[PDB]
Amino acid sequence: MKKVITYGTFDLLHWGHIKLLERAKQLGDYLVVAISTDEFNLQKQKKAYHSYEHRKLILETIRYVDEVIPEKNWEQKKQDIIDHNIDVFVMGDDWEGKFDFLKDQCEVVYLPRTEGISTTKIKEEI
Amino acid sequence: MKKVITYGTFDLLHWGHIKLLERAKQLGDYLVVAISTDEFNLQKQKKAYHSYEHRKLILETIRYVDEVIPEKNWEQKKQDIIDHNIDVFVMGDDWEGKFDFLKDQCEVVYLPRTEGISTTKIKEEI
Ligand SMILES: Nc1ccn([C@@H]2O[C@H](COP(=O)(O)OP(=O)(O)OP(=O)(O)O)[C@@H](O)[C@H]2O)c(=O)n1
Ligand SMILES: Nc1ccn([C@@H]2O[C@H](COP(=O)(O)OP(=O)(O)OP(=O)(O)O)[C@@H](O)[C@H]2O)c(=O)n1
Repeated sequence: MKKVITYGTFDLLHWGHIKLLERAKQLGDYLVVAISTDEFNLQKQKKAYHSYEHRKLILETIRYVDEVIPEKNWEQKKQDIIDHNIDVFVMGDDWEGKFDFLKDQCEVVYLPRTEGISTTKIKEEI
Repeated sequence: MKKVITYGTFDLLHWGHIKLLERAKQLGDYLVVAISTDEFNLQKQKKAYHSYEHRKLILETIRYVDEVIPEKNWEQKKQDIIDHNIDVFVMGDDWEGKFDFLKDQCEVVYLPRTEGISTTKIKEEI
């Protein structure tokens, strides 16, 4: 079984998020999404409209998502790859090159973001 | 096959929408969701943040949803029930009694809304 992992907040779920999940899932057989907890968001001074419990709840109903785990800090990535036996690590290309140190443990793939949509723009346009 | 139908806008998808979809699906084997088109929304003077195409796209990825059709006007309900061979019609209880005339064609069920969450509150709190 080829396991894939990706990290993010997924606060006001939009089509850009969906396209990412779609493409990440097609890189394996099982997709795990690690999402920022509310404590971690506070550390990043990036408050999410929806709580961790609600963001997880909604993510768990998306066809592409197999499992959702909490992202509590910046450092947990290497152990997650080990703990969950991850074969593919996927991130948006705005992180291009940042996680190349994980390549000795799994395949690292940077997918281009979907243009014209993001959670802050939604908030700014409201 | 017991088919279910429900109508709505499903603009900024939240846990209240998810719980409705979950409960509606458990009333049958197949769930069809009719969502307001942007033209109908203009007619209702209730503009959605996300377009019809993006609202449909996101709804189609929810595990509970089997099919998504366009809701173009207020009068289409009886023909939809005929056209899609609907057995169960589900609406929020805030519509309790408004569609009781469809009872000679199928079962009509009003489910209680989820408290503390709605698309306007999200918009108001942003
Ligand atoms: N238009 C977009 C928006 C997000 N993503 C991807 O979604 C994943 C995580 O989602 P998130 O960061 O929560 O969405 P954003 O809209 O980028 O959130 P924000 O605008 O608040 O930074 C990232 O891999 C990001 O590249 C994407 O591919 N295309
Ligand atoms: N907290 C909520 C919000 C919506 N719904 C149900 O979702 C369906 C349609 O969703 P929608 O009306 O688009 O969501 P709202 O949050 O009610 O959007 P708005 O505040 O603009 O009316 C309705 O049958 C409604 O009862 C619900 O059960 N609980």
